[PDB]
Amino acid sequence: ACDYTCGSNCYSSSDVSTAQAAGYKLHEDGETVGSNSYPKKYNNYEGFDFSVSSPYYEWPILSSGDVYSGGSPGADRVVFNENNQLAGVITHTGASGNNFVECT
Ligand SMILES: Nc1nc2c(ncn2[C@@H]2O[C@H](CO)[C@@H](O)[C@H]2OP(=O)(O)O)c(=O)[nH]1
Ligand SMILES: [Ca+2]
Repeated sequence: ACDYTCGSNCYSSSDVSTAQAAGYKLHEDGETVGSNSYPKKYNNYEGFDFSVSSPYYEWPILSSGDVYSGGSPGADRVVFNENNQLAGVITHTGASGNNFVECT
């Protein structure tokens, strides 16, 4: 079964955990990856009611299970905070434009 389902993508908790550990580490070293500079601040334009405190950073989670390292980031993102608490998994899939919806 899926712990998080983002459109057609299936993610297990381990998947989220491995992406999140990668995003935070980079967040801590003050480094970026890819043309869209990840991880980056997540602004909450959407106004989702996260259970963890802001500020928020987004990093891509890939359907292949590989850790993002450049090129296409895909539509899925793992959202974490300063304390490395998971806030949520979100996706551009099924969302208009560059908006996001939460993975279910
Ligand atoms: N929609 C949306 N995008 C954000 C937010 N914070 C940063 N972004 C990024 O800014 C762009 C302009 O909205 C979005 O595509 C997204 O980049 P990503 O596509 O690379 O994740 C946010 O709260 N909402
Ligand atoms: Ca997986």
